Amino acid sequence: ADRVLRGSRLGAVSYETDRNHDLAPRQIARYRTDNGEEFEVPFADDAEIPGTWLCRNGMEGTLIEGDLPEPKKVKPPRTHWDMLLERRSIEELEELLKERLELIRSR
Amino acid sequence: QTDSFEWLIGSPRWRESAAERGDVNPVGGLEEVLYELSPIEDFSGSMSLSFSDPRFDDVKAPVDECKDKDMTYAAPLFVTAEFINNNTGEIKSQTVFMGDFPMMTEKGTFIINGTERVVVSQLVRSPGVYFDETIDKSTDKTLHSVKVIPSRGAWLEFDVDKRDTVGVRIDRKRRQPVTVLLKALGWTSEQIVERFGFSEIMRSTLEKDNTVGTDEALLDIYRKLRPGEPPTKESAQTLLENLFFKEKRYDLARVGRYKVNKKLGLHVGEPITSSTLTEEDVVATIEYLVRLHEGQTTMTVPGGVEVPVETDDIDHFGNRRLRTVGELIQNQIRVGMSRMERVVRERMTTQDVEAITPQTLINIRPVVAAIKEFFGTSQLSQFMDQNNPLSGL
Amino acid sequence: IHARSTGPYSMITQQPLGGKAQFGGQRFGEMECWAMQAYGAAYTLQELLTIKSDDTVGRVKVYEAIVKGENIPEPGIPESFKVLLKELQSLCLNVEVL
Amino acid sequence: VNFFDELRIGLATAEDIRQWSYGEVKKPETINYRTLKPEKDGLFCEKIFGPTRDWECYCGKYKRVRFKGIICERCGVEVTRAKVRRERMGHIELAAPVTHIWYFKGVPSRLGYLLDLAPKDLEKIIYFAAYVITSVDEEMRHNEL
Amino acid sequence: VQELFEARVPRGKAPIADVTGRVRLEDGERFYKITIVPDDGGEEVVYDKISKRQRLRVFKERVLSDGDHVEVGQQLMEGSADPHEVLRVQGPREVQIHLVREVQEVYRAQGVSIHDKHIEVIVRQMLRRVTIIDSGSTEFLPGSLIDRAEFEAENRRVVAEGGEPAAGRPVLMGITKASLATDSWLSAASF
Amino acid sequence: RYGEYFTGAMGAESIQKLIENFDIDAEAESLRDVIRNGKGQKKLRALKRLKVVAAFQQSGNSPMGMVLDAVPVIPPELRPMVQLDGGRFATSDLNDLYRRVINRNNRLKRLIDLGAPEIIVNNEKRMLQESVDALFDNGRRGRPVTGPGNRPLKSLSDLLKGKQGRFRQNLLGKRVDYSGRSVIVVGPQLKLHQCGLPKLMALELFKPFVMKRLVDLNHAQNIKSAKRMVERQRPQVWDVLEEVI
Amino acid sequence: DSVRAYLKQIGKVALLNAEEEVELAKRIEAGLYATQLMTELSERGEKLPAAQRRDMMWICRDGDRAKNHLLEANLRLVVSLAKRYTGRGMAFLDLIQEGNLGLIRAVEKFDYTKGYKFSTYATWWIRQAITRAMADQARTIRIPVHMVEVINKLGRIQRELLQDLGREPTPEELAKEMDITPEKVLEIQQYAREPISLDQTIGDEGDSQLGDFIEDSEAVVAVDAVSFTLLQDQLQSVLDTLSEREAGVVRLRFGLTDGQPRTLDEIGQVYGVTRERIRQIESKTMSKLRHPSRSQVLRDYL
Ligand SMILES: [Zn+2]
Repeated sequence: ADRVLRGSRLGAVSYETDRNHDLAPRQIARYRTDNGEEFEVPFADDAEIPGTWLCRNGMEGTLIEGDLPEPKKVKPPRTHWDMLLERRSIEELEELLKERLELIRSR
Repeated sequence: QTDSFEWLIGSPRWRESAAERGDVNPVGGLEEVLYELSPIEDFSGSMSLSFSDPRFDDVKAPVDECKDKDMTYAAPLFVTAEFINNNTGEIKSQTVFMGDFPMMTEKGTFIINGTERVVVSQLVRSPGVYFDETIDKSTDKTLHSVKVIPSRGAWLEFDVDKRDTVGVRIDRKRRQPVTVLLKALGWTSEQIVERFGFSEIMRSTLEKDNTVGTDEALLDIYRKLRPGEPPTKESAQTLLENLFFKEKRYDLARVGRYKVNKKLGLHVGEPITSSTLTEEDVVATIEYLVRLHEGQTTMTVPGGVEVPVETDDIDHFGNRRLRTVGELIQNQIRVGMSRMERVVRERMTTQDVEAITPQTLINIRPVVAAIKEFFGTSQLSQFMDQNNPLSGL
Repeated sequence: IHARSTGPYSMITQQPLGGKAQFGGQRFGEMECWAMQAYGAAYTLQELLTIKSDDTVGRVKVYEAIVKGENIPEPGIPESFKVLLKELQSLCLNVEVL
Repeated sequence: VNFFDELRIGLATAEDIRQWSYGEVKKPETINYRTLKPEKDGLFCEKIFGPTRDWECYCGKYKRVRFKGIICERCGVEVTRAKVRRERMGHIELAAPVTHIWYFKGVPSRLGYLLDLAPKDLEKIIYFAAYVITSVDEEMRHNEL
Repeated sequence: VQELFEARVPRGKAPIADVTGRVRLEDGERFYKITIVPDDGGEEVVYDKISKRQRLRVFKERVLSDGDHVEVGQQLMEGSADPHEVLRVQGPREVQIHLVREVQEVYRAQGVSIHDKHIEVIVRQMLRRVTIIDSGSTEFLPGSLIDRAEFEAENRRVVAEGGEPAAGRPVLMGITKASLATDSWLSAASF
Repeated sequence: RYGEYFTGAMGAESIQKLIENFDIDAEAESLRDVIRNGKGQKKLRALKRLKVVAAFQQSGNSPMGMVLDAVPVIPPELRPMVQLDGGRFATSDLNDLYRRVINRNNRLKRLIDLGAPEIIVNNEKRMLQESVDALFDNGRRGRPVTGPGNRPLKSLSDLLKGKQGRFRQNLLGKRVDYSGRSVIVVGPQLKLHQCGLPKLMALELFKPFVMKRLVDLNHAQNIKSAKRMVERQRPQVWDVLEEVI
Repeated sequence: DSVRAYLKQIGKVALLNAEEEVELAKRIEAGLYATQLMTELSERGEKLPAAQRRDMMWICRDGDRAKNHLLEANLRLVVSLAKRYTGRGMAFLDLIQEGNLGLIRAVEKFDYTKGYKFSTYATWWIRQAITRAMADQARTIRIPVHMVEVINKLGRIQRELLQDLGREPTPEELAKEMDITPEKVLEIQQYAREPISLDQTIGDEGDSQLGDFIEDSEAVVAVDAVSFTLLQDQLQSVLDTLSEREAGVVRLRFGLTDGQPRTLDEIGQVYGVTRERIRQIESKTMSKLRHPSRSQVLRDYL
């Protein structure tokens, strides 16, 4: 299919001029990960400072400060114990473990 | 080019034309794939399918229209097939529209999507027997080989060692001896002396043959085949006769048949046509080989014409033929049915018995896919250079 | 006949692209460069393989300098060269310049 | 710089590679099928590789040159050029150690010298066919033998 | 010429003399039979098998024969000369002039005038490195090829330390073979 | 029984235990003692080993990098993805290979947390290792990874080695602009320092320069009247052209 | 090829039947209730003696032994079910792994008082893992699974109906029969295709690639770029020749010195004036801009 054919990138092309002055001012927080790090992350000077943030490591961490908002909202996994307790009862496992624990109790 | 086309169709002009110049029983080019292809047989042996009567309908548009409206210059194709039950016999005969079929002009041309394109003739070496003699540079002596090639199969070479004796590896499996081919072929060691003892270098093969017993060495032949498999009575003779006496996968050329007769001085006054390999030709080229490497000039054969002994040429025209376009398109229809029928026999089982018409078994689609597949993307199909009538010629 | 001052380029590389409806581009070889070494006219070579081949950000500079008729700017780093360095950095290589 | 003295090559240590990159992805995705925009944590991840559109965050809240060097923390993308996406290297941390191939299958195997081992025996190690003793104390075996 | 720059074994093999003296010339089993007697003398040098198609060499006074006085390194038959053995016998300075006359003859046969110093430039890279016959005292692996100026710079620091008898011969090697031994490593990557 | 005493494992983490619990020096001077004593296939093995043990012995490196616990990723524009007209997408081959990597890392990564029999574990780690191997170089270990059409893919070394190599990327040479070609005839009235020039091609070449000069005297307003006026080939360009050549 | 070492690996396993894993389920469930018995034992304290420690620790190891024995017994089930869905989409070892995970979930959700074959139980989870994994990791562009529903149904009606007509169907016919618009099925036919690779040869000799031929319409043209800056320069040279007020009204209005279009009251807010005062000076400025001496140098700049 050797013919003069055009395709496409995605994104934007701009012919804006260059300069190194009159930019918006900033603010610097230094978030702290679990593995003892300080990451100078520049933020725009008019902004909010959130609690959790994925960092340059590729992990999340806490702030420079010691707010400690919440170690919560996570859920336990659906374990095999729950999948047992759906189709089997507590009496089933108590008497069944009286059977098996009898069987090792009589060896 | 005009008489090359002419033939897959098989014109009445072709019929008389290739009927007055000898040509006793002319058969069609499509027919040449039919009678080797039909009849179609299942593995159970309980039903059967047959083909007959290749013919053609009329054109659908003239050349000015086709070149104008950028189509193919084609015409329909009918072949009357028949399903035949083997248990009771059935007459399901049904002329099935096999598909469209491209057509050649009286200009000798073809029109694909309006484009005028040309089929190039492709020179290939003819299959057959190729004798050769080489001289080594260690001890400077004379070894005598032959390479015998079929069409669409494996190869076999009858060589001569730098020492004693021979080189008889088939499909390149290290070496064989000549006698185990003959004794395991079902022949006595006595007739090795009687027919092939004059011819005394092979007496050393009968000395160092190192195995007495027909199947006792033929098990070692199957050990030369795989290696490492317990042989049965299948792999003794029948597997070997699936490589040289079953004409379903090992099929040398019709001309290569004629070339074997023509070289070997066979029964040549014969109207025969086959692709089967006798072993009598094999022992014939054995004895021609040893009469070559004993030093001679001439040779006759019991039951056939005498032959002047000589080496072969490589680039001689009698060794290098031409596949014409009808042979090219013949190969493309051959592979098109090779890809077409290979699910049809598969669906001879899994389709419902008594509920199948020949229409339900034929897929005409991969055939025309093979045709339009062929005219595209081939370096044998090129544009017509139309800038000089000389150039187009 | 072929001729070009400025036209289309590739998307893989920054090289000029040449076909029928393209202006064509002129493929500059190897022994050519050997003879350029044989003169030793190295500023010509630095003109050739950089601002004419692969560095995008120079082309606007030298073209605009020609527009204003200002000085020829110095040829910056061939960025196509640095692409190789990133390929080496992809494969467990502490490569470094000093 | 354009004042180069040498160009020296070594093995890149693990800490320097994770000092090189700007993040680690975790999804096998390129873009969306419809809006054709890059997804999170996949290929072309704007959050660690940069703006595909010029000075435009994915939040779309800032567009201008005066907003540069700053981070839309809604989009998580620093505002800059798009051409620097031909420069930013990524990484993937592993769940287990992984040997490099060019020391093993290269001839001669510098691994095979490096601990004085056979190549064929090392092959069944790294393709997990058998165990090997890597460290054993000699005190307790010695006196308690 | 292409083989004469990579300097492999020429097919026109004819040995040269090894010592001054006289010759004992005989025939052999389809070849010839050659024996050199030394001039001092000592061990007589015998050459066995050179094919009779490869016939005698002409010297000046008219034709090589038996009982003839033998020079240092005079070639015995027609054909071609081995570089390595005349390197082993007469010295590098000669082998220079030899290769000059050989290539120069080839351009003279078509009559194309090429100045000698370019050939000399190509010569200079061919004898840069020496081998390690004996390790001596300092890390020199035998079977390796090492730059001469580095070898003499390493033997320049011959402050006592135990003596360093690292032995080696001047080594000719083919220009591809020589070209492999670089330091730049990306020209080496360019193969 | 006796599992309290030894340590045994399989694969690369045990290999890392070998590397960490290894010293250069006593091995090195041990091979010095061998090359003092041994000879033949007792010193030559210590020779071939002593070169590379000497190599780690010289530089301030470590054999830590020979195993890996983090795999880098090349920038995306070296594996760029292009859509043609009509919604025709094209990209590099490496990307789905990386996808095999990330799917095996997340797959193992989730599978460990449950716990498993070890038959699963060496299977998944083995698939991981071969994914790394096919990432670096296809076809080195066993069967090459092929995709559609049963044709092999392009690995990292494929970008480096071969007919796309450093000659074939850099030193192959390439095409540049401000150039052209045509057929030639004789100019027998010229001089040596002189040459002739076809003028349509000449004006086609010298476009930005004449576009500069024609605006300088007031024949034009801007670049746009300049370039458009060139594309019209108006007759006012020619006397400018002898000045600019 | 790890199929040799992996069939070689699983070939050491003995096959099992129903009544065994009936008891082995009691061993495993005894393991889990010994496990939660151990955790509640850690809750209340009051640790049982050594025999009543080794019995629950023993049966916790026992449920792992019979559990892993069952998993070993059904790796052969993973192979035997998975071994025909090849030739498309994904490598076979991946199918092994996801069949293993679906078999893990089926082990987690199996009951023996229901009285069935264990494989016939697990078959929904195994094939469901096939649909999930092949739904996920088989395409360069990930398509949601509800569209994959009509990919399967569309290839079914398209292939079988393609046999029904005996030839290639038309999109309006599929729009008729699958009860949609032709633009719908045309969009699906656009979505169904695999992306073309980049690195294959162009059909012939043999050295070049495909990447030499890619035309960018988003390319960096030079002449407009230089044109843009000098255009801005002409904006400066022309726009600074008007009055002091109108410069600030147009610049602060149109987003020129800052880059943002503003409301009416925003630039009148800094001046302390009305919206109508801004609109009459700005509109009269628009009358000043159509004075043609300025427009003559700016007409070609369109
Ligand atoms: Zn944003």
